[PDB]
Amino acid sequence: TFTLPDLPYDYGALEPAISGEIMQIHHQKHHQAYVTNYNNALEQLDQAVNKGDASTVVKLQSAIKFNGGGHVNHSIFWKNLAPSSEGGGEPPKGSLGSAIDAHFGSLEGLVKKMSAEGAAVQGSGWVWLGLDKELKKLVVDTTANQDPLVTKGGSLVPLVGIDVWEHAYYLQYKNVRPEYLKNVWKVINWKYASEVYEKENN
Amino acid sequence: FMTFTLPDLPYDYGALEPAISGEIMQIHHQKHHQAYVTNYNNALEQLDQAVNKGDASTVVKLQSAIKFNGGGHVNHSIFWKNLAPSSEGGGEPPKGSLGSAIDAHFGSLEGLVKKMSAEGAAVQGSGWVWLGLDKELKKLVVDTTANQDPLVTKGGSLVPLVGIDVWEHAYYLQYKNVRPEYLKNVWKVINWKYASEVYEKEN
Amino acid sequence: FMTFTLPDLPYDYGALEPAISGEIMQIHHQKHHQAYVTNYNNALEQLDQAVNKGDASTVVKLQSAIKFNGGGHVNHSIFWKNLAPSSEGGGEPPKGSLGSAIDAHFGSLEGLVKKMSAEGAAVQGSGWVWLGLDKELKKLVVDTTANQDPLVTKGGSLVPLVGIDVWEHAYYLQYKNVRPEYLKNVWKVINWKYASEVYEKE
Amino acid sequence: TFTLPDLPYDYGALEPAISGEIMQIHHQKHHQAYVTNYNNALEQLDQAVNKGDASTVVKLQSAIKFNGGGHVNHSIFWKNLAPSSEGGGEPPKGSLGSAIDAHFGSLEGLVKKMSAEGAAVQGSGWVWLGLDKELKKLVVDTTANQDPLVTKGGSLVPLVGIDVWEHAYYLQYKNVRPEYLKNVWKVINWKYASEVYEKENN
Ligand SMILES: [Mn+2]
Ligand SMILES: [Mn+2]
Ligand SMILES: [Mn+2]
Ligand SMILES: [Mn+2]
Repeated sequence: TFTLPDLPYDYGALEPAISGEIMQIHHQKHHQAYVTNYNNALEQLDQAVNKGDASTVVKLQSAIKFNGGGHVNHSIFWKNLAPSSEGGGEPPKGSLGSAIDAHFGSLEGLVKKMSAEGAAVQGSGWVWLGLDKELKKLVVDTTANQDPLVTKGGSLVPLVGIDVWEHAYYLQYKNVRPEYLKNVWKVINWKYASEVYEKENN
Repeated sequence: FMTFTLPDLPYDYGALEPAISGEIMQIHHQKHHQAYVTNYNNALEQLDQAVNKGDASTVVKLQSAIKFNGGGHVNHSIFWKNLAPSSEGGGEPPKGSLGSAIDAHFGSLEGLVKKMSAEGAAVQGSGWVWLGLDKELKKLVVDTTANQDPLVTKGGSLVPLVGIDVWEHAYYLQYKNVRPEYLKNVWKVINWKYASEVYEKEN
Repeated sequence: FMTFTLPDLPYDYGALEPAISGEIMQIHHQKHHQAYVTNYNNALEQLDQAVNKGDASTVVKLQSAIKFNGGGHVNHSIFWKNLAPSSEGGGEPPKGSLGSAIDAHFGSLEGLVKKMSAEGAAVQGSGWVWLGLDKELKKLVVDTTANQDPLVTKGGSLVPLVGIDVWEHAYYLQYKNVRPEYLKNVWKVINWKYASEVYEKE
Repeated sequence: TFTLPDLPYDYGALEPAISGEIMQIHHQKHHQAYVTNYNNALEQLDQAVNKGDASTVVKLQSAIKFNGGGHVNHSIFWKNLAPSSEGGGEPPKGSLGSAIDAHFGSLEGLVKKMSAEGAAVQGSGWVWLGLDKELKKLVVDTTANQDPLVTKGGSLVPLVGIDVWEHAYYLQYKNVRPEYLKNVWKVINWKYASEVYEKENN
């Protein structure tokens, strides 16, 4: 079974970019539920898999992907954020900084691309910076709902995720998702992104 | 072609309280629906252009924006009409043929309510739960759609009778993460008179 | 966990002629269904490993292959059983309660046949058309699924009674592009006896 | 309205890679149907758009995308194929050849990648070599059913498509889609791809 991980900073530490009220609900309620529902779906899967019940194994895939994906994505999300005073918003250095310049022209090129993609997500979803381990390239992509980046390709590793579910910004920014996407860059932990990039693992 | 406009609500913004806050009604109408309306108009202008120029690729590329914003407009226009203040019939059970049909298909009104609540609660991400009429069989269905897909994308002979918006902007300011509490209270302001009338004429 | 095997057909490869050629039954069974079974078994081995190692990302990455090959196995196992040679009851109308429910829900057996045929003809790409039982409401439904998604992915309380495969490999060698002709003839060998039993037993 | 385009070679000219029988049905029946139904859907679309019928405009989106996409994808397909004796299968020269080496290591790299993606398509679809006009990069991607590559990104332009619908190989290769995908490369028209790349239009 899985447990809700602690945040590496206080709930209020990403303000003003993200309010403490959102961080608290987002962590303790939304992420907590994915964890608990993933644990439950896993218990059922284990039974079905052991019993040779193919139909129930397939039936369980919706719940497994959604809550397991939910757990994966938010565990990553919390780690690719950091307070402005602790490195949040500081541009990536080294190879990732370079690779980003090579693939997107500049950090602002990437920020614009990911901001555009995030604003255009229909309904609930995520925008990602990823590393394609196969082709050795950085990619930008979105996933729907709680689908994790690896569902877009087995060789992809997420470096940065930005949650564009309404629960990620609505208490603070209401309908204005572009303002949320404008500000979130202030607390993006590019150090985290760099380490994942350097190791090719989260 | 025709441009579309934001329809007026049939009641004041605060009229659905306490079930749905006036703050939610106002933003939902003036910001979310309006954006679907305006982005639908813009998509139509490009579509009209692409169709006239014989640009098949752009016609098809535009289907995403057309379905999302056209869908958004359809769905919210219905949503506003299938809500009503409690003092004007909101939350009063359906009478006549729809009431009969509901008892026939779902056992009872509460059976239907249980079903739609369960379905709405289980919607992953953004979407809608619907009570619909299949015009072919003259039968009732409950179904969900993702994002702003309207019920007609699940079958061309379907007519939506009642929609419940389960996008987070439909409830988050008031109920936060607790969608089931929203789904518990939304039934107080469901306009079953609208659903009955739609059922009766089948559109 | 359990391994799965290709089930035997309840009749000879050629027994469904003229509606479905033996060449199709053979390749469809020995090659297509067999691949789903084997790829389902391989995905389960990786799933079991991932689940045991606490690897959420791999469990979720594997859901595509699990649903596709697991669904493929489920769907084809049902499909073989809801066909029968005309001389063994294939094409004979449902009796008992199902016949009644069909009359109640669709007007007549032909109302139903027209509906499933229209739905099958209209399937974009690969998929299935179903007569299903909603166990909660004790009601009949007609629905389609894409690729190898089983009916149970449309609602956990659904039980498939009759499936018609409208993947091109179910008909192409015999009917080529004319899927409606396939859908005209397949009704000669629909095993409504299986459907009744399932209906009666849920 | 649209009309069925002539092929740039005889039905049998792509043998042995693709049989003349497939080419003939694929062109005259499958593509013809997409053209005719697109024409019908556009007429209905035109009425609904003129009448201000939002609900019907959206209902027609499924038919517009499938049949419109079908016309687009197959119109391209015919042009990015050519007889081996007339330039089919000759590696791309000039900028596209360079770009392929830059992005995929080698033409064989690209071929392996696209073949792998094609084999893994679940149900009906396409594998594409595309040009991202925004990022100025080559990409490989798949689409489902008749979705054209532009539904994956508004700035994408397809250079090469390979149809992996079963009707594209089944009469000849039956279930062995990997053998179809192995041979199709002998008749890929890389000169067409180059022209598109050089001008950024089909
Ligand atoms: Mn979230
Ligand atoms: Mn809404
Ligand atoms: Mn099959
Ligand atoms: Mn084709």
